[PDB]
Parts: sequence; C-alpha cells; structure tokens
Amino acid sequence: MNVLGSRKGFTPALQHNSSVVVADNSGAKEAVIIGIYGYRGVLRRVPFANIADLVMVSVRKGSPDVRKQKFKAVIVRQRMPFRRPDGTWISFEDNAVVIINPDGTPKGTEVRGPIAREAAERWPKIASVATMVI
Amino acid sequence: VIVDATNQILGRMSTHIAKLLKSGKKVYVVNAEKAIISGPRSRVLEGYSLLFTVKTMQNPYRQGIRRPRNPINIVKRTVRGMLPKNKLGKQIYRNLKAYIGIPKELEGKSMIRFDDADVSRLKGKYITVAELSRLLGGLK
Amino acid sequence: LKAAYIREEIQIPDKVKVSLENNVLKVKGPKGEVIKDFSYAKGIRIQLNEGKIILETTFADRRKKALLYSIIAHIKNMITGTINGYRYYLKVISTHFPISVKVSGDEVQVSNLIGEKNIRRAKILPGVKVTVKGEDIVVEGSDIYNVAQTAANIESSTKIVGYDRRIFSDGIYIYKKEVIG
Amino acid sequence: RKLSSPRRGSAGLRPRKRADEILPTPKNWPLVNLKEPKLLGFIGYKAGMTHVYMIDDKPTSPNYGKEVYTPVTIVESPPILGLALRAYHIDSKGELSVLVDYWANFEEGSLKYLKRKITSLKVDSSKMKEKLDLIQKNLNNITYMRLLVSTQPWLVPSLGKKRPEIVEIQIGGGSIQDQLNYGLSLLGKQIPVRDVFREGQLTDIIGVTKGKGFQGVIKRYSVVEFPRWHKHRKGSRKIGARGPSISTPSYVPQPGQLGFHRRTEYNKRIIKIGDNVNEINPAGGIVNYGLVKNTYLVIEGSVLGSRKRPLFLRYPIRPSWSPESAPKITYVNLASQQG
Amino acid sequence: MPLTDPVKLQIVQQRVFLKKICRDCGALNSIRATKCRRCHSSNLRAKKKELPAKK
RNA sequence: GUAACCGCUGAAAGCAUCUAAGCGGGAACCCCUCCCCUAAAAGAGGCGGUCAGGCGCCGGGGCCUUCCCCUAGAAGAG
RNA sequence: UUUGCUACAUCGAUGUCGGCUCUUCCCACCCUGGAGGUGCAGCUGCCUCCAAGGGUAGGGCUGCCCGCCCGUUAAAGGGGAGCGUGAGCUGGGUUUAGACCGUCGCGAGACAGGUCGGACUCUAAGGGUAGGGAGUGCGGACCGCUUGAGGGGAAGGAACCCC
RNA sequence: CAGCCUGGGGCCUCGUGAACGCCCUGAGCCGGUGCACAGUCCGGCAUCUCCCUACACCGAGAGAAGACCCCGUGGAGCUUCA
RNA sequence: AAGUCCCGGCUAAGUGCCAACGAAAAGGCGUCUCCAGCCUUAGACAGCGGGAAGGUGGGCCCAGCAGCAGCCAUCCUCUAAG
Repeated sequence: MNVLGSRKGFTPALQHNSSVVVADNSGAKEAVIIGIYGYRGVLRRVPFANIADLVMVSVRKGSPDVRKQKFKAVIVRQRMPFRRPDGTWISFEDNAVVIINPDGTPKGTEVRGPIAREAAERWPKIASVATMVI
Repeated sequence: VIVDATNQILGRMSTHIAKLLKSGKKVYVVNAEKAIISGPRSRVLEGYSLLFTVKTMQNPYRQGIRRPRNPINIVKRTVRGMLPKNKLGKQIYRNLKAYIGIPKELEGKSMIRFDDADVSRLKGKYITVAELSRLLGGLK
Repeated sequence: LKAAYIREEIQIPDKVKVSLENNVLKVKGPKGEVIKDFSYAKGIRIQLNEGKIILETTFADRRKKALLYSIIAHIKNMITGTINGYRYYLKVISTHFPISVKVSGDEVQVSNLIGEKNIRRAKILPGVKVTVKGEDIVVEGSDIYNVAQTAANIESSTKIVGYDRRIFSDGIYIYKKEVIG
Repeated sequence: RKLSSPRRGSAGLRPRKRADEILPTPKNWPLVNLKEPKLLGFIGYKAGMTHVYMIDDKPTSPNYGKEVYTPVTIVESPPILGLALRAYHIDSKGELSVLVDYWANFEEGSLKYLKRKITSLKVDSSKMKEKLDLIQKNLNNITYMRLLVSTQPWLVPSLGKKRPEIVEIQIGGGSIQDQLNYGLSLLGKQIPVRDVFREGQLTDIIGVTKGKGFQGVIKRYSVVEFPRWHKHRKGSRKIGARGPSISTPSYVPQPGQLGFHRRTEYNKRIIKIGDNVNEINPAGGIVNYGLVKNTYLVIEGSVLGSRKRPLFLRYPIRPSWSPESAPKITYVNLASQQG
Repeated sequence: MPLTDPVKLQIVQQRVFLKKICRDCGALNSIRATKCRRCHSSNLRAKKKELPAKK
C-alpha cells in the first residue's frame, strides 16, 4: 500500500495453519492462518508470510460473536529474526496480527504491544491507533 | 575436374558431380555460394528450417554434421545423398571439395559447366545459396 | 481466349529525355529524374522509338496482359512526375490534446497524442520533402511511390490510437493529391 | 494426476564436467564501446570476503543517499607482465587463425620465473625482427590485436607458488594502427590495475567454482527426497523412474561430479581500489588465506571460486547501467573472522 | 477508421461511410467490393458507425 | 526472417481494388548476438619456442614414479 | 483420450487399480504475447484469427478416478508415452485360504451386497545414461597459447507498486 | 525443506573363492514392414579403440509345463429331494 | 541397368513425385476450356457532367412519415428527357 516499493520481504515466518495472537481489543485472542493474500508458488510448497503481509484468519479463541469466523489481518510481530536494510537484525517475543476491516481500517480501537515499522508504514490506519512502534 | 557453380541449379548440378565422383575423379566446386535453388524465399526456407532443433555453430568448416548451414556444407550435403551407401560411398565422398570463391591455387585453371543445369532453364523466382545460408545462420 | 497481338504507344512530351538500356528506363525532366527497373516484365518487348515508347506482346493470357497494362501505368506515372510534382496532403485531427509534429532529417516525430508520452516516428523515403504548415502536412516529390509511401508511414504510425478504444477520430489522415506542382 | 512442476536444473549446462584449466579466457569480448586504445580485462586472485557500509549511488535506487550494509569480496591484483603481441586475420579457408606473435623480453625482461611454464626462447632464436614487419606488411587486413600477459604469483606470499599463468587479453580503442602502437609500449613492462579499471565500474568475472567431488542427485539437481515411509523405506535419496523408453533412455538426473566448473558472472561493481593494506586486513589475518600486501579490489557481492583462485575480470558485456565515480565508504569490518 | 484511403471515397475527413467486413474470415474490405480479398466469400457486411439522432 | 494481418503503387476488368506482377510494415515464434561442451571436425586447423657439442659411440635434453604438500580428489586425474 | 463390437498376438506368465518420484511430447489455447469485431464511451465483458517460448499452486471429504467444497491466484487448460514408470517405492483398492451379517438354497453352499484380518523375491553378461582415466590417428619427441564448422539452453518467466 | 555429525559396509590393496541369465555376439537410434510394438529386415540419421566408478530405463530382463478362464465322454473331498 | 526423350496444355501449393495406400458436404470469375440466352458502330458495358424533375410534399390515418410507420390506386406541360 505504501512501503511495498522497498525490499518488502523477510524471513519466511508463518504458513498455513500457523497460530498467532490477536493484538487488539476486537474480541479475539487466538487465530489460525487460513490464507495468504498474493502468494503463488510451486509444487508441494506451503504459502508463506512475514511482517506487513495481509492474511486470512479464523478465530479459534475469543468472544462468542467473533469465534469461528473469518477475518482479514496483517502481521505485526514475528519471532524469527529479520534484517533491516541498515543491517540490523530484529526479533520479537511472539507472532501477532491485528484484525482489519475490508477497507483497511482496524476493527479494534486499540493495539496491544509493539509494532514493527514496516507494518506501520504500509498500513497508515494501523499506525494511527498503535502507541509504540519499533 | 573443377566445376564452376555460378548460376546453376543445386539439385541438377549435384547429379553430374555424383557420376564424376563414382568414376574415380577428384571434383573441386568453386563459387559454391552462387548456385541457385528454384522457388520463392519462404518456400525454400521452410524446406530447410524444419530440420532445426537448436542454434549455434562454432568453427572452420570441417565437420559435416546433422545441420548444414554454410554454403560449403549445403553443397556437400546435397551430393552425399546421391552416392552409394556402401564403403565406396564413403571413400568417394572424400574426393569432393567445395569453396567460396576461387581459391588462390586454382586461379588460372579451366572450369566446366553443365548446360542442362543453367538458370536459363526455368521461368523464374529462385534464390542463391548465399542468401539461404544468411538466413540459416552461416554469416555468408 | 488468347489475344493474338497487342501493341501500345506512350508519347514522350517535350523537355523530357528518356533513356533505355538493359531493361532499365530512366526519365529526365525539369522537376527531377526517375529510374526504374523492368526486369520482371518477361514476355514483353520494350522498344525505345525516336518519339514514343512502344510495348508489344503476342498471345497474352489473362496474366500476361494484366502485366502489360501495369507497366503502361508505371511509365505514365514517371513521365508525369518529372513534369509536374506530386503533392499529398495529410490533416491533423485532435479531440482534447493538441498534437505536435516536427521533421528531423529523414524522420517525422509525432508527440502528445491522446496524452501519451511515447514519441511516434515515421521513416522518410529518399527524394521526398515533408513540411508542416498547420493542421496540414505536405509531402512533395517526383517518384509517386516514394511520395505515397512516405505519407502512408505518417498515416500508419499514428493509428495506434486505434487500439483498445472505440474510435473518436484522433490521428493524422490522408486528404488529397495532385496540385499542378 | 500429472500436476505441473518445472524440471530440476538447467538443460543448457550439460555436461557438468571438470574444468580443463584453472584460468579460462573469454570467448567473446565487448564491442569497442567508443573508446581509445586500452585493455579490456585484468587478472586477480580471490582472497576472502568482508562487509562495508557505503552511501548508495544508484539514482533510481530506493535507498538513494542512505547508508546501507553491503558484503564485498577482496581480490588481490599485483601488476601483470606484458609478454607478446598477437595479430589475428581471416586466413584462407576464411577462419580466424593467428597471423603471428611478436615476443619481446630480451632487451629488459630476462626472467627465469617464466621458464617454470615455458622453456622459452634462446638467445639464438631472438629473430623477432622480421615478425614485426610481417604485422606492418599485413596491416589493413588484421581484425583483432591481443596482448599476452603473465601473472606474477611470486609477489603474493600467501599464494605459495612461483610459476605463472599465461593468458591473452584483447585491445579495444582507436584504429588498428593506433592499437599496434599502444601494444608495443606495454611489451615487457608492468601493467597496474589502475591502467585498466577505475572505481565504480562494472565487470564480468570468469573462473572455476569450488569443487565438491562425486555427489548425489539431491545436491547436484535438488530433486525432492521421497516423503514419509520412504524416508524409512528402501532408499530415499534417489529418483523413481529413469525415463519411459528405449529411445536412448534420456537426459534424466544422475549422480556425478559437482563443482569445479567454468562459469561466468555479470555486472559485479568495483567499489574501491586500494594500496594501503592496513585498511582491509582483519585482525588475525584472513582465515585460511593470509594477509594482503599488494594492490587490491573491493568487489561488492560474491565471486565464484575458492580462496587463492585465479579470476579473469572482463568489461561488462551486457551492462545494466553506467555508474560514475565515488561510492563513498564509511565503515569497513576489520574484526577477526574467527569466533 | 484510423487508416483512410488516400484519394478514394474516404471518410474521416468529414464522413463515416466506412469499410466492409467479411463474415467468414473477419477481414476488412472495400465499400464497393463483392467478395473478400482473403477468402472470396461474398458474405459481407458494413461496419457500424452510430445511430445518428433517434427513431 | 516471418504468422494472423495492416498498408502503398497498380492492372486484369476505361472505374474500383492491400495482390495478380511490384513494394512497405508486422508477435513471448524461428535464426544471430549472450552463456556452457568444442580439432576424432578425415578438409582431423593456426601461432611462439626447445631437441647442446665432439668423434654408431661419448656426452646431453625432456617427462614420470619416489620426497614435502592442497586449491583438488572413489582409484586415476588436477 | 470413453464405452462397446471382433478374437489377429501372448495360457512351459509381457506382475493386474490408485498414489508418490522423475522425464518428455500433442494442441482442439486456461493465463502470458500479436491483430480484429461488438448491441466496444471509460472500467469490465462477449466473440473470431495467429501462436505450444514460459506457467498452471495449497488444502477439507472419499482407497480411489470423477466430483463437491475452503482461502488464494495472471491462470490455477485438456490429453498421450504397453490407461509412461512395482529388477524405484507404497500397499489404501482388488481376486486365495480364517470370520460375522442380510438375502437366497432341503443341504453342502452362493452373492458381485456390506464388514474385520491377510507375504511385495533377484549380486545387472548386453545396450543406454552420468561422470572420471589411458591408447592409436592427425603428426618425429616435448612446453605454451588459441580459433570457432558443429552441439545444447527457458536461463529466464510473471505479478504487484510509483509516477 | 532439507542440513551437519557418528558406528558398520561400500571405495583402494593382500588372501580365499561361488551362483542365475547364455541360438549368436552380430545388440546406436528414429520412422516403417510384418500374426498387427525388430539387435539382426527396409529408408535414413549417426558411430575411433580400451578401462574405472555410479544408475537401474530397455533387452515385451531373471526366476516357476498360469493358480484366473475354457476344454477332457480326466480326478478328489463334501452334500442331498441324483 | 536403361531417356536430364519428343509434341500440345495445366498447376505455384513443395500440391504432387501412391494400382491394391491417406479425405467428404460447402465456398472461390484463382486461372484454364468448351453449351445456352440477352444487349452491340441506328454507338453496348463501366465511367464521367448535366437533365437528375414537375399537380403534389396528391393523398386514407395523422401536429407530420412530405415513396419506404397500419391497405392501395394510378393520371400528362412530353420528346434528343424521366
């Protein structure tokens, strides 16, 4: 959307059926990645995702009105280390996503925890509600 | 026996070369790029482009391999199909040499032609062997 | 049917020097000179009389007599070209974005069509003069083919507006021929 | 049911055989490229690798005018020795044979290092006087001029050898007569790297890659290993079928030699040419190589070959862009490579 | 038409009396041709211009 | 260099007409450029250098194993 | 490329479903490239012609094949090679011997109906292929440098974003 | 979506020392012919000789007078309303 | 092994170079040939300039279709002209 024009590609951190935490107050707590938007691959390979990628998730744990429903989300944190163009390696404590509306605005009104800058640059509406950006 | 291949039909000339070879003679074919082939340009090219597998060519003449695209190779490959398939047909094939232009050592010698292979025999629409090799890949 | 004998005459006017040698016919005149080879006219005898051109053939089928009458039209075009010039007009039609055209040596460059930043370029054949007056383009010359081919190259380069769009009349189009000069 | 998957490996690289020489020469050379007489290549030795911090030069780059981190390879390049002058022509048969070679070492350039490779000319056979007038007589039908050069390995102690390598490098520039004059001035002299290249240029690297011996099909072609049970089940590191037919059972993967192949690279940029080796040597030496003590090149990215591999550097034959000077370097990693 | 006829019954210089379309092969033909120059079909039709005003 | 096709000049067939003669354009296609193997190419290529000296003999030049090794390596090879 | 019809070949045996692995081909074109028509304003559609250089993926259900469905994608085309490939694997299906049920039979027993359990042999004369060494020829014994007939290649393909 | 490491083999050398395939040694391949899928026949295109390791695609590869199916005025065991 | 044999014609696609053996309906004035019928120096065909038409653009129905929207007739200022 806004920063893909740089080298937007990192270590392949997440897959299909990988679990993530939902880092916002939308109601969900845990989810499972169902689809990766944009990937097109080769024989036997599972589609991958890293920071600032749009994904489809299915909520496995949360409030009754969001449990077992499919949403769009972007990856904001990842455990596996990735390198910034100025040569620094970053690593987070868990894999997390934030759930967005179809037009890109966050569904929740608050984001818990730190956010990578590549996610804040590509998704301006998320950066508007994020408090700390790393 | 020196054969001048200027303005001569490729197939008609080759049948006289083969009989000369079969009688135990050495045949030099000079001006091998000036012989003609009847038909339009497109007609002749697909006659030779359906043999293509792959592309490149990389020396002085000498091989004679599955895809001739040199004016010397084209003339030699045409004669080879008219020769006997026994062991003599291989010994006799070594007595034929084709050149582009007249070499230095054959400059002042008498050449022959065959009057029933002349370009005057056909209504028109032919190409030269040099023009064919230009499109096949030989720089000539 | 086979026409047993057919013969035609082309009158050479004054101020014109016609030369014929080994099937090559060249015509010299005030406006210029034209050289054309007629080696492909098999079965046709071309005679250079003292004051006219003579073309003869016998037992012509539908294809030999079709050839003979095209050679006649070519010769009469050479004579006309060296006495009077050929002048084709092209019109410049634009809807919203004005079109700019300019001549640079042996090339015509067309820019700012329906808005695109590509520059369209057209070849100019030898012996031809191209000038831009305004909303019109004028192509000069003695050989009719070179004048016609050059004006058609300008015509063809600007067609590309005719891709992916319902035509709203944007391009450069041929207009007329044959001013006295 | 017969999904689609691309074939494993390139069909254009077969045979994957061992290279027949350690220093290959290019078969083709870049065009004149509108210059004045100069050589179109140089010879170097691969030392090691490190990383620098430069400010980006590419005006179209996303990181323009910013400090970015780049790996680099270090290539040690002493001067070479110009040995002979070689002229090519289209001979009878219409080929590209060699007309004559004009050697010049006797006036100055009496070397026995050169006799470790060639038991070269005696004083009796220094009749090179009439080789030169043959070149001048047969001028105007000469197509290419090439200079035979020799490396000087005895100037590199970490490279424990003294016999040299002999290659020929092409001259591209003005006229043929102009190129003959330039080639006679380099003859018997020592050619620095700065007479050929300059900082910021692009190059093409030709050499031999690191050898790896007889190998399987999972390393040679990256075929897929048999999944689950078959990981447990009668042999997994193999292909199932070897073709369908008796048509000369075809070009399918087989085990064999991996590495030590002649390859080529494109568009490798030179970032720095240095003489002060204290700015490039890491603490404790380059691991498994030694210390740099000659002129060196800093080439960004990777280079084929192992340490102490002779590399041929050539002008770019399909260049991507045309750089200008000064990719400014702000940091060089001089830390130890052990631990 | 983006490529008119030089001195003919050409149009876009203030007309729209366009060309003729073959129904078999699809090629363009002259306004006064009787059969296609590619296949010789005689199954020809006119290009569509526009509906001028109304009924 | 062409495919489908688009155009010019032009008759057969006074006109018209991209085609019949005669020309010009025109694709991830084909050939060259580029990369890899190439003088067992039978037309089996080219170029620089060594094979001291004395009277078959004396004397001598070269290459390999052995010796110390690794850039290479299943043995060979390099 | 289905299913039938025939009974020419194999009955002192050509291992009989599906899957995996790997290779290649056809074109009757799904996407990528070119051109045109339209009841083509633009965006998106629909249709016709050339073209096989490149691509055509991940999962849930069933032994499957077909098929239905989930989230994507430029598109997730369709076929052949003894229904390519068991001296490469597997062994879910199927067609032995054990056993249960339903229907049928006086019975022993049968089904083309369901269900549980049930073995996968071999050290490669020859060819082919992948690589690595010597010899003879060219051409008396050696050291070094080359050319570029010929041969192979997909060495690149595609999408998203900026203006 | 594979990578690295270890024991025993394999690889090179000394000693002991078999078996199956075998009309023939004459077996490169593509298109055909022909009981209808040829190493040997026809037409082409190829092909200098020997040795080592590795692979098992082809030799309708090796191994067993097909258990399936049908026939024979061949059997054997079981059954009963023969 | 024996004809680059002779005469009259056709084909431009490499069609074809096939006794038994491999192509239909349909389309082509592409070109070559034979039959019909109808116009031609009392000026044919095509083309070119003009007359290129008038009461009337008659009209029924209609604000109006002023051939050609729902049925249709049919009269001369005329002669080198409608």
